Amino acid sequence: MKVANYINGEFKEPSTGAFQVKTSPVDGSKIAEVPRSGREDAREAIDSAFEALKAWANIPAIRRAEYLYKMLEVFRQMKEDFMKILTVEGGGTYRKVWGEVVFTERLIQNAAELARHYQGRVLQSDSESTISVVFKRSKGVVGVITPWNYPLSISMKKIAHTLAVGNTVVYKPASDTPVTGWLIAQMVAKAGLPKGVFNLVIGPGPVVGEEIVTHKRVAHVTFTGESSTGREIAAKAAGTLKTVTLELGGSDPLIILDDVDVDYAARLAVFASLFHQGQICTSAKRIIVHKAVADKFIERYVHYVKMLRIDDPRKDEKVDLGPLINERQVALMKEFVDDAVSRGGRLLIGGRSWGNFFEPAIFVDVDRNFRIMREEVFGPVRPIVVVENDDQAVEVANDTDYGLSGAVLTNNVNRAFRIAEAVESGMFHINDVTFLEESHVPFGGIKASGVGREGGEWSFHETTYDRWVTVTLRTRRFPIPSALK
Amino acid sequence: MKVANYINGEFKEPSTGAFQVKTSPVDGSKIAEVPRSGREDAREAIDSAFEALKAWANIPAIRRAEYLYKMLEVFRQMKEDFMKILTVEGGGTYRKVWGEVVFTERLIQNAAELARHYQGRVLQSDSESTISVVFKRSKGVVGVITPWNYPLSISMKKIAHTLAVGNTVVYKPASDTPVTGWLIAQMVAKAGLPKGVFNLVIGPGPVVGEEIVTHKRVAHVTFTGESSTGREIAAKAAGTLKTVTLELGGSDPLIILDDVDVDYAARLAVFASLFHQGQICTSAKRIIVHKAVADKFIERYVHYVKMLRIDDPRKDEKVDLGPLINERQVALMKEFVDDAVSRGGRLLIGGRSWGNFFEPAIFVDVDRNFRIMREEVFGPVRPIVVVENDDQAVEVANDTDYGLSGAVLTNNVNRAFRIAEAVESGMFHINDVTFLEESHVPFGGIKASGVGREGGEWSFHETTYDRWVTVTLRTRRFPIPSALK
Amino acid sequence: VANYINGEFKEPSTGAFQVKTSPVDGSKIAEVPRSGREDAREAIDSAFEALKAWANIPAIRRAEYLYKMLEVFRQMKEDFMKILTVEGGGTYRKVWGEVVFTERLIQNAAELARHYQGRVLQSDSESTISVVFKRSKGVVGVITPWNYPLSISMKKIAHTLAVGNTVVYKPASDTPVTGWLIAQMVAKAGLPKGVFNLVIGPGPVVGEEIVTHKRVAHVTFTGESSTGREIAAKAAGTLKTVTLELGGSDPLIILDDVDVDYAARLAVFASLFHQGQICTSAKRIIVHKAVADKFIERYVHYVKMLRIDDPRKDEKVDLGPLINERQVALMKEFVDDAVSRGGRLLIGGRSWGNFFEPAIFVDVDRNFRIMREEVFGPVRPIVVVENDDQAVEVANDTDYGLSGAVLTNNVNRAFRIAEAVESGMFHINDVTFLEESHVPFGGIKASGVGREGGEWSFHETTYDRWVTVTLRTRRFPIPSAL
Amino acid sequence: MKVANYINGEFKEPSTGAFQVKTSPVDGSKIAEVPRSGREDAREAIDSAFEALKAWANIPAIRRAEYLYKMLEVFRQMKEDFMKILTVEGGGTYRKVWGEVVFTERLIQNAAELARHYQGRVLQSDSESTISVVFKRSKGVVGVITPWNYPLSISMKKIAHTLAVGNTVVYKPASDTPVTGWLIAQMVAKAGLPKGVFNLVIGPGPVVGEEIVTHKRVAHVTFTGESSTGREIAAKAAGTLKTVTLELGGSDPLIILDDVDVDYAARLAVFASLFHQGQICTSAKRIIVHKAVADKFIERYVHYVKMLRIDDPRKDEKVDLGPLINERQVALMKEFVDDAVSRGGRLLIGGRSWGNFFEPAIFVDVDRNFRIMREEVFGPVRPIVVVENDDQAVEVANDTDYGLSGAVLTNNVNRAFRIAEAVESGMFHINDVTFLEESHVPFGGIKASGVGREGGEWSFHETTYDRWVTVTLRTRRFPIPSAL
Ligand SMILES: NC(=O)c1ccc[n+]([C@@H]2O[C@H](COP(=O)([O-])OP(=O)(O)OC[C@H]3O[C@@H](n4cnc5c(N)ncnc54)[C@H](OP(=O)(O)O)[C@@H]3O)[C@@H](O)[C@H]2O)c1
Ligand SMILES: NC(=O)c1ccc[n+]([C@@H]2O[C@H](COP(=O)([O-])OP(=O)(O)OC[C@H]3O[C@@H](n4cnc5c(N)ncnc54)[C@H](OP(=O)(O)O)[C@@H]3O)[C@@H](O)[C@H]2O)c1
Repeated sequence: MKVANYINGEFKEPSTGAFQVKTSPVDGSKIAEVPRSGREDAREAIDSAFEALKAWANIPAIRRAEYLYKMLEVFRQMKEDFMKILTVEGGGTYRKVWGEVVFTERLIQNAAELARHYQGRVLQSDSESTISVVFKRSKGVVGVITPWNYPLSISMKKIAHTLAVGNTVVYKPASDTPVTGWLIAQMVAKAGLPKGVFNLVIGPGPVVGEEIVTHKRVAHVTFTGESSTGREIAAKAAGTLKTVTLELGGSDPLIILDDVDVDYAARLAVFASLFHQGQICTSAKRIIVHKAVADKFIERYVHYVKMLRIDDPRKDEKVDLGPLINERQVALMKEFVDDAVSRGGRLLIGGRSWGNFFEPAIFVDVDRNFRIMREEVFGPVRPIVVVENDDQAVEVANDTDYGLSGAVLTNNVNRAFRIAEAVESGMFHINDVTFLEESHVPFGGIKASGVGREGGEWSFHETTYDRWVTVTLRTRRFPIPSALK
Repeated sequence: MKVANYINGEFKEPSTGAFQVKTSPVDGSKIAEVPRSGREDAREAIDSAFEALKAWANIPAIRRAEYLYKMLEVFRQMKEDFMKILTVEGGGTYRKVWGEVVFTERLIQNAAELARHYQGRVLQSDSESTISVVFKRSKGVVGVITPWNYPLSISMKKIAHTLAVGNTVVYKPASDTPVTGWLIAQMVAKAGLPKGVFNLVIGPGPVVGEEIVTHKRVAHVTFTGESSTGREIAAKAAGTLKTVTLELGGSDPLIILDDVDVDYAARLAVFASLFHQGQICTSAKRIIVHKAVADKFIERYVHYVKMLRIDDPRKDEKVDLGPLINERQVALMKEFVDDAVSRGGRLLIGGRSWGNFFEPAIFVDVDRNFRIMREEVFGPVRPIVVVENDDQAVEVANDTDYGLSGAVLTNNVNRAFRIAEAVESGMFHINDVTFLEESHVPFGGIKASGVGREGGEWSFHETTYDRWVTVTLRTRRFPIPSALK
Repeated sequence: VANYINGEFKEPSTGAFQVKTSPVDGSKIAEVPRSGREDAREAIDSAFEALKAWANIPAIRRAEYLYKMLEVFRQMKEDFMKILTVEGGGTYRKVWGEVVFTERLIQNAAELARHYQGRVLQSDSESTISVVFKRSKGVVGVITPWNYPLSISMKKIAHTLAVGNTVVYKPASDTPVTGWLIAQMVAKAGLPKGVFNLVIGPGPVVGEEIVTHKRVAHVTFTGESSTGREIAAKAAGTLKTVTLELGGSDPLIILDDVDVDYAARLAVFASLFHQGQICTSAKRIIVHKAVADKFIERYVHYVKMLRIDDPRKDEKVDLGPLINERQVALMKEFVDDAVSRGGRLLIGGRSWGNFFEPAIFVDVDRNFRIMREEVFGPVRPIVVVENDDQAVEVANDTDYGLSGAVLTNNVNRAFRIAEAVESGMFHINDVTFLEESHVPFGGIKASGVGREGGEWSFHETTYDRWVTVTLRTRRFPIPSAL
Repeated sequence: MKVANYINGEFKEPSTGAFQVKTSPVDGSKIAEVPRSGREDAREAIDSAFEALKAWANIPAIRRAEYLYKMLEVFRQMKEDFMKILTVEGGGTYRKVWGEVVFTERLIQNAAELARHYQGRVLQSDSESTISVVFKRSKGVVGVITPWNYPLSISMKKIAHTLAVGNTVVYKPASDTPVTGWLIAQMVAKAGLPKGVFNLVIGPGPVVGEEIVTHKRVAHVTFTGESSTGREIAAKAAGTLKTVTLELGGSDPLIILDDVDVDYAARLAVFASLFHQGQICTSAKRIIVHKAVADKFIERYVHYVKMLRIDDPRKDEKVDLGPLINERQVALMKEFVDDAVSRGGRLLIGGRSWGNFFEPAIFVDVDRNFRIMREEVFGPVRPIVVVENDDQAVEVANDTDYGLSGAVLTNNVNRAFRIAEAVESGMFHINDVTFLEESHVPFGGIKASGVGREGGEWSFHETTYDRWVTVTLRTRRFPIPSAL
């Protein structure tokens, strides 16, 4: 299957001539031949975006909204194609790629809905005869760099909202999910957006991504990926004084208190910690349980983990877990497991690997020095930690460099609110999963989980700037030269 | 006179023992002996602010207001001391420092007024039985790094607004204006803020400023200075994934169309372009004139420059201009004049310098390769360009790396608005000077002039983060394990 | 044509019918209900019962129904146009614009439903959480006029539904088939029973029941100011709130530094579109002495180009008839009054059937009826003034205060004049009846209270609810013996 | 001691020449001669206000803020004066009036704080080359009409906030608390406001108030009072199409679930339901408790009600309750106890009354047909209703014509929110008193409890209107005449 870049309105081959084969994580089957673009495909894309910017930003918002609704109609027609690819290229189960596609629809609609309603401000002026307002203005051409785990929805949240509010987009997907990127481009072009407004360039982050980050005609970069990558991207962005949105790692706590429906808490816990093989930035990566319910909770959780069906996600719709994205991740997960075992940890079930599939590894009796407590474990290896009181629940919760999401299960209004207040995270949920997400809410972290927020108006904040503009209606006397009446 | 750091409730001498001497830009006379602090002194300041943070952030906003209102009382009583020191250390005329002092009063008050009123949002949930809201949380320890040209007001806008909304502060004033910084510390202390909440550290930027910028326990740095400096700071800040506010340089365009009162235009142009010796970020640094009034305008502009009185800013109230801040700035103005003469620009007046003083130098017949058209000219050298039409005015206006402020002079509504939305600046003013500033408007630039906004709630946006928080009120079925209903 | 109650088209309990005839030629169009208080009471009761389920589904689900409704409207475009002309007397271009705008209104309501936000506050109390929600008011009365019965009905209806209220709708008696077509659309869109209700009856009966009923929480009204005062007074009884979009007598002010031809072309469209039957019509034209002669000359030149004919005949017809013969008689009274007081009729004034030519007057004074009253028809005065101050004085010399506009290229004159004119809406270098789907539409003085369009429609039909949570116990000041 | 009107910067006697004597609710001793004004007086004030409007509305907000900040200065100096009038004129205890006075300080500061920050909007335009903004404009002269139970704080929340955003004011206090209003005017005048910006007129509501409500040059009326009076005012206001704010009665429910600390619940309940003798719109007027703790709660509640100390509020700072505002109120309360006894209610305590003092009468075993369940009991009579579950609790809670505030005590987050969402009120409070109030939050009710919101920006919403303004920058073509 032949996949190209999308630049300035047309599908074209990389300037470098170089291609690469994308393989399925399921069985290593060849899916598509895809570009390995170089710095100049990037430059061509960026310049294409820059030229298209003036018209795009200056048409009325309602017109951009129409194009997005057009985008939404095409997408609805392309739903199966997207699912099919998210499953086979990305390793997602039916149910996983169903939710991603449903949410993506809601993401695109949301960007459209909001385009006409992003308001500036009329201000009171401290001077007489002065009108003092604030406009919203497009930043310009915006780079969009994304990960492989939820590559469709994460990309569209960035891309659609960026487009809505008058920016042009240069977009480079994760190299592990380039076909999904190509389907996006397909969708954009069947919607008929003007040449240059949206651009796809497939290639390596350190090369294509970096050129995007360091280019002078790029006003802003929005990025989702690892926290180390984020730090380098911020560093490089400083060169041209462009702004950034960094949606980085997470190691989110799921705290269970003792006044819960223990069974329910275990069902929820299993879902939050292990959906998409724990391949989720807002995954319940670290589980924190109250002593009084720990034993029953651990029995039930393991009971339910054991029931998880692992299989070729192409077989049927009821498969619970697919494989990890690549062989490298399986290796990292067996490291995480080994370190725990070696450190005197107790393995309750799983931890085997066959192919790119990894059987969920659940640990108890850990301390703060385990790799699975100090690093983001982006896969199906989870520590359970037992604590004696709420104050201890919060210390374990916050004992991380990360600060993305988090959650607490309880029926006590005070305990819920106190624990919410004390956990150091960008997002928090009382009595739900850690990876709750709506289209228009402010998604983002603190500490090492990143900087800024995305979703609806918050996405608009990121890709626009405030502009103070005034009009003075009465002439005034000026203080210099003091020799004037 | 002897000046000290203010750290953790207490005035103290540098860990390093080292003391520098601060002399007057007016005559070289010794003003005061000031610290030359080290990286050690910065860390002590930072940790103090960290330990004071929790208690300071968690009281109700109305307490924080009461302390700010308290600062306002104290500041009102010191006014003349701030005035004295701005003139004798910064070189500002009476009128200049009077204005800085009045605005600083409004700044302290604006931040106090708004503390209780910085709101979050209650959201419509896409999910049944879900409460979905967004809180405002303070960032934490905020580093405040300021320049020498308007050291009182630029500092206070940052310190007051940052404090109000629940952050703590480590402040490093410009090395050329350390006494102003110390006088601020006096104020804060006289107002009895809790120890550690506010901290002063007088020292070299590349060692004291850098420690602030790279420290772990600092969440945000708000910077005002050169753009080169900004790029540095933004890059080191990336190390700890902290956020920044960069208020960098400007080369703001003053466009004068042909339907104006030409004499008024001149009077405004002079004040805008040359006030405080043109050492103002939002100075009218590049004056752009319609050909139909160019001869008259230039005649008039030069006429009023001639009238500018340059003297000791301590002599009397009616002194138009004082010295530049040091020898280095004079040298720099000399290069600027050299280059422009070297390139065939017609020098109409000024150029004379003695000690730190400098008579304003006006040029015509320039082109876009002149250093005074490509760089920020942070002093009293000013180019005037004649253009033939509105397009041309705009093309020239946007021909710069900077995008801070800007202004157009006309009585025609279409011409004013079409020029306004065509010039690329963070701010813009119609029929007023380029450096309008009210205490609660979004102040800031685009392109190379920086990132973010400061003033009122915009200051608040910079030093807070949004936190999405939810409560789910009905239990749900989860997709895995699919076997289970 | 029938009512729509609790998900059913049904006959009026009174069994009475009345014939709708066409303003264009007097020919019968449809037999429509002539409902009474009982029919209003049933409708009200349906909406009240449907209320709790409809208010409490997520916004995204109400948005879905509206998008569904939007798709149905698109299918019915040519049906809505044909009625707006045959029933309402609108030209092709007039009804097309009404329909396009209605499309955008329906969409706007859907787009905004999910985005109507409350606030989170700083508490002056420690350990206290303090927030504000948005809640539906409940059952909402929607009472409308005949001049733009589609777009006016839908701005109210669509926006009111989106944000969780139920609706009892009552259209003007001169345009009920349009009201009925609306009921059609909602039914084909599949909204839950009771959520939307149509009752076609007389104002002082059906409308008054709606206004005075206990279970109605809010009434949104568009019509004459006298009715607005009736309605507001009767509404007081049950402490329900109202939105009153009332009459206009909008000034169009023309300064001396304008392109006079352009100014004239604009003037004709603003003052005369839909036979002047626009609340935001340029109803009083105000010109600066320095250009008054050429302006009047050009204005007249373009008015005599206007084509008044059967709006059914083709698409380039400029003007149709007035809605009925009372309106023609009243227009005669305005013209007759103006002539009697010594005013100069520049052009026009012929009538026939319900048709009525533009009548243009100059040399008038403030005592002319066409300067004191709303002239909801094609009779228009031009007033010459010597300077800006006088234009403003003349512009403000009215009980009304809906919209208004000034034509000029001088930024100061434009803005100072804007500050000074007393209206809810104002437009610089554009027509007086400027209208977008999401802007705060409404007036001051005698033109009403409140605002419709977008979030403002939501403001009208929601209330703010302050809710708190205290997380620490405290001591209390009584009994002091503790 | 003699009191005057305040019109156009001048303290003047009424046009009628007629005066009246304000006695104390506490012992009946004479307090002041106060005016009985007439329509001519209201008319003069309305005109003064009108004349004063243009200057006041046009100056920049910061200037209005400075005048307010100086009002704050004055009020701070007059604190003890306001306190002692709030007691001798209105019968508040030391603690009640202290709180009203602290809160009033806050309200005035809050008004000043916000004056410069009330923003309009910049809209996206569906047309090309169009600028589209929304301005905030002040309505004009504003009538302010207020009750007697919290005459300082309620008056001042309206007055200051209305003033802050550029309106002018014609203020008429309750005839039972006219001296408080006079002091307000004393304070305005000492702050040096432009003449006619603030006006005080003391007289009967049906004459002075009705004039304010019906006058063509009055733009808006913000009213606090009985719901019935609200209905009258709203009707009369329709004549000139002026807008109103109606802060009417309440009958708030306090719901106590069975998972609480019962003793604390009782302690809270006594404060919420009986503070200022129950003379609070947001008083906990109908108490609703779960069966599993009802016995224990009722005993405890009665225990602390019995401990209450009723006395001359002037004696000292520890008096829990003073008297009702007048003999009429005692009479009404007696009816309420009378009706409850005849309908089969069980009187657990209280009922003794001498002069204007009244001991809190507490009832159980009541039903929905009792007057004290169907009406606002603006005094110290309170029913306690036992329910079997959270459904019944909501059912009883919403069985009113009212819907001002309301509250629930419970440690269960699910029950707490479900209940709050279900109760029909303009304001709700989880685990605090029904009458929580801050300076800047939207205060107001639904149903019979009124229309609109007061407090900070919400006060500003009520006394301003939005103004859509556009600038079009490209000429365009028009559809008539089509021949072109
Ligand atoms: N906060 C959130 O919302 C969120 C959501 C999902 C996932 N995540 C995070 O995403 C991470 C896993 O994704 P990942 O393996 O794809 O992370 P990654 O290795 O950092 O890659 C992210 C993207 O950055 C590109 N990239 C790499 N180096 C670059 C450079 N020097 N300059 C510019 N771009 C560069 C990559 O392109 P290449 O393919 O060429 O490497 C990729 O498209 C996890 O840490 C997870 O927490 C965060
Ligand atoms: N956007 C605005 O609002 C605004 C307003 C006024 C001025 N400005 C700009 O400010 C500039 C003039 O002031 P300036 O010459 O003082 O600017 P600067 O040379 O860049 O230095 C300003 C501050 O940054 C500190 N600094 C220098 N190097 C640093 C480092 N590596 N790390 C941390 N801090 C460091 C300086 O310390 P030392 O003093 O010890 O070197 C000083 O406190 C001009 O560019 C002017 O346009 C901007």
